[PDB]
Amino acid sequence: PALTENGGRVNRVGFTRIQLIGSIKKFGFFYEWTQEAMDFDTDEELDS
Amino acid sequence: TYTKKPGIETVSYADPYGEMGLTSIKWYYGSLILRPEWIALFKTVA
Amino acid sequence: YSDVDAILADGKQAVAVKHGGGLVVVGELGAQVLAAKDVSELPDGV
Amino acid sequence: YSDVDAILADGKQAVAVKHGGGLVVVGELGAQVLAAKDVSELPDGV
Amino acid sequence: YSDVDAILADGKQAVAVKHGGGLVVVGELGAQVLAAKDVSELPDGV
Repeated sequence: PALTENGGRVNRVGFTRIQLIGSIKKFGFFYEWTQEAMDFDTDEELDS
Repeated sequence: TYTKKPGIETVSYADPYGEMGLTSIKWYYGSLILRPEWIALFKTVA
Repeated sequence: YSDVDAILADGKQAVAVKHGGGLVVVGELGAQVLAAKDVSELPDGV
Repeated sequence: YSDVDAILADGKQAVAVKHGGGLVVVGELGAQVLAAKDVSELPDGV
Repeated sequence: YSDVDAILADGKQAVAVKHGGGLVVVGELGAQVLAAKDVSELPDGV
């Protein structure tokens, strides 16, 4: 950006920015069981 | 009024993850006209 | 059909199953065939 | 059908629907079609 | 069918009934019939 002795409109610059985008999702899972499967099971700490 | 907010309640085999709410309004209405001759009504066209 | 929104967005409805399994999806004929007493109330299709 | 008793009085059964709306109506024929495994177990009419 | 276990062993699945009582049982061929959105969506029903 060299300027002469006179001056004036000689060197215009610019500035830019940027945007960052993030998203949030939902997740999950489940498991079911019956009382008989906990009572008459070969083990005793199946739930644990 | 019966309100069940999502959370520990409203979880079941329908939805293990409680993500539904509920609010029900129930009432009981009934009326008796003792003296219908004291009730006056006129019909007309505007 | 990927998510529970897919059935809902499509207009197809889903019922929670009790005995074992996930959900049963119902379409409007599938509901209307479902609500038939005798041969008369099935769709034109069946 | 106007009221919930109409389905009961008619003889159709009524299942509550969770995810979307509710109250799908089942008739004996519709159930028997709905209870079919292979082409042999559907009713005569279909 | 006698008991709920006989259902699951057969592979037939069943749902609960709120307004009227009973265990409506879903078959194999019933589901896609029950899930159809249009006449082309039946699984070779009619």
